[PDB]
Amino acid sequence: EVQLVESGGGLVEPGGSLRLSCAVSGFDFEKAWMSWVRQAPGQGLQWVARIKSTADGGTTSYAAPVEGRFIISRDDSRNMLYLQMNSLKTEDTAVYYCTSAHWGQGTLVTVSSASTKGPSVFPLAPSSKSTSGGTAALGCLVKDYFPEPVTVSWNSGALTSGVHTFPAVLQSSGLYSLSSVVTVPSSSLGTQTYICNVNHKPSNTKVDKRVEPK
Amino acid sequence: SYELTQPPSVSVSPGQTARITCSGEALPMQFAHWYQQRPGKAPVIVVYKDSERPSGVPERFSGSSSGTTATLTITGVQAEDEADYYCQSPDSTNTYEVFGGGTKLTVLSQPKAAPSVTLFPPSSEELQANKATLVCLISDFYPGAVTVAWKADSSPVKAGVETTTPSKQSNNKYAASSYLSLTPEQWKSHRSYSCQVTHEGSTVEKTVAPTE
Amino acid sequence: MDVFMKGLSK
Repeated sequence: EVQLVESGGGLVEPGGSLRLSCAVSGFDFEKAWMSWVRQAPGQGLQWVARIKSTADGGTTSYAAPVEGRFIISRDDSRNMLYLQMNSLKTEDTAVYYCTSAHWGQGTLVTVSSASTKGPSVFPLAPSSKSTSGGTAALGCLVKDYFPEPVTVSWNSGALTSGVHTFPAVLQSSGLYSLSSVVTVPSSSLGTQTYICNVNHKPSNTKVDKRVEPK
Repeated sequence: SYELTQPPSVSVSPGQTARITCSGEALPMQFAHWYQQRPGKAPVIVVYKDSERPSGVPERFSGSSSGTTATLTITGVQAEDEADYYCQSPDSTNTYEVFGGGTKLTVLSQPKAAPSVTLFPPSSEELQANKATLVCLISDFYPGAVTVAWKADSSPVKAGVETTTPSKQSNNKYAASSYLSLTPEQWKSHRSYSCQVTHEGSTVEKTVAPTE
Repeated sequence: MDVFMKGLSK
């Protein structure tokens, strides 16, 4: 089966540069005409660049908003595609996809003058107002971080059922916040420990936050 | 320069047949391809070279192309087919690739679900850091439209409010969240704060008070 | 395995 894995996305400031990589497996990469395609939040897909097969001359083509700033290239020996991005603009913020009929998972490019900021993690304690029908809701607030993404697990990933991690809000500040809630039996609250484990890889930060009844 | 035209929306009833069109000048000379993109996931091809079905794609998805229109037909539509569908084709000289605008497909008569609303007051650790956030979480509703209003006592508050767009969840339902940022002094000064969530003529108002 | 873009035209 086919898989494409993009890497290299992250936060960079306007004017900056980045290099995106894509590892291809499962088809004859030597013959493939490969493209980059990007998707800004809530927008449609926007083709970025294409490179033909080496046997067809390896010709590069660019979308007009990126022509002259970006460079697409390929390395047949390693089944690699590359996109070198320069003079980046805030409008280039998007998920970048490597594609040749099949699609990778994408890699997030954030163009912003704002600096990287790890989260402030606060507990959302279960109370009686978050208790109904024998189950209680408790969670963590992951406040004021940048860039995306943040991922949350519970009790080091031993509690995977009944977990609801919400899409992040993008605030007026430019910063993101998100919440993760787990629903648990009410009678376990006195005896079971609950810890949310926040991972913010862009700031190399992990936070384990104990959530205790109020 | 070259553009592929695709209807922004198509809506159908479960089990009947959806047709998504994609119109372009170069389609007589270039292949079109069709992609399904599910909420939060990467596109997956469903039609290759006008009319070929990729392996594993269900039989109900089929494409055809003649003249300046390529068409994706979904027979016996299911709720699970709700997604955005894109066509792709190169220009007449096959120098650059072009995407359609996308077509959001909505399956009608999906059951209405009243939202679960949970409201958290500011944590004590956050208050000691001299901040205050009320967290109003809104889950498992359909259709995907809610309005959030915040109140301090009985008075509406607009400042400090941050509310997400609803996003389609796993079960094709929606979730959203709303955040009211206050100073600890504003938190303590009022008798209560309220998150009021309206959905299809139903209103739910959760209330929290600084003394509880 | 054989579904990728090969630069083919009609």
